[PDB]
Order: sequence, then structure tokens, then C-alpha cells
Amino acid sequence: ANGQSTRYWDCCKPSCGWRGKGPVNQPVYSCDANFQRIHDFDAVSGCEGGPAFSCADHSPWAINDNLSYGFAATALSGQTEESWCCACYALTFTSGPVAGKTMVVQSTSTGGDLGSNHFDLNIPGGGVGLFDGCTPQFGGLPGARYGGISSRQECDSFPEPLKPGCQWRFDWFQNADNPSFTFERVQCPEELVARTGCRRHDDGGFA
Repeated sequence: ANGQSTRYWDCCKPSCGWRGKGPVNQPVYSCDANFQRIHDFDAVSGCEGGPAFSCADHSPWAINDNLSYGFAATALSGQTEESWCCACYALTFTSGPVAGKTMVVQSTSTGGDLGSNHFDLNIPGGGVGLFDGCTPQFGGLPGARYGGISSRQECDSFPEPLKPGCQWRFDWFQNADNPSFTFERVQCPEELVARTGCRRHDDGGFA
């Protein structure tokens, strides 16, 4: 399948962090303002005035020069949230400085795009976007609302837990601006499920 991407980090509680969003052992962990995992999956989102924010460990990182693992808010053509929450997808970029590189992402939230295959990659400093839970969480992140910061140097002021994801963007990702890609769903590598704690029942069926 074919799709396109954007980048973002609004600190909001992931949409797949709620129970009943898919057939999983448990939903994606949420974290408190201090980036520590929360026991309560029913907790109110920080973007709703609550204490549940997005975990900094749900950040993209390089496996090797051709592959990275990550997370993203997803929207798949004619599908619903129940079919993509915690599901993983191998994306192969078809445009930008990273064309040819691959990135296995696990869908942890839902994007507000319809009639399209869109993956909004979780990238600390990539832009708060529509909502902004980062201001409430710790005073906010720098950068334009959409697109975020423009230089790696800008990551230096971010809270420590968010710096590596912020830097990944200018390194392995080579500051690629919304690259497109082909993709197929795949079994979630254990490293992803280990960060979110969320594994779908039908995952074993995908190789």
C-alpha cells in the first residue's frame, strides 16, 4: 500500500492508550508530566486538563543505517481505530533524503485525516500540531506549531527524555520533510511492544 507522512509531538495521551481501542493485552502506556509510566489507563489526557501525557520513550530510534523503529498517529483509508491500534507497519520511504530506508512503526494514536493512508510520525520537536499538551506538561516546546523546530541545535533546550527522539530527526531521518512511502503491516518487533506494552491479538499472524 501507499501512504504519506507528517511529523508531530503534542505530548497528548495516545488515543490507543485507552482500553477498548483494539484487541490487545493492554493499551499503550501513558506517562505523567515527569515522563514516568502511569498505572491507570483510564487517566485523563493532559490535553484535556488531566495528568496523562505521552511517554518520551515512545520516540523513534535507529537500529542500523537502513532501519529505525518508531511510533505514529495513524489514519488508514476506510478503516477504523480498532484495526490499527498497536499494530505495526513497515514503511519504506519513496521520497526525500531517506528514500529506500525502512522504518517499522507501531500505531499508538489516531490522526484526524480521512480517506487517506497517513502516518504522523512521533518526533519530539516535530511540531505540536492541532493540540498542545506540552505547554501544560512542562511549559511547552519551541518550534512552529506545525513542523516544529528547524535545527538540531534547538533540541538542546528540550527536556532530557525528549532529546534523542528530537535529534534522530536530523540524523537517521536527515530532516526529511513529510516523505511518502509504501507499507505493509508486520508483526511488531519486541522492542516496540516493550516500550508501549501494547500487543494486538492478531499480531502473531503477521511475519
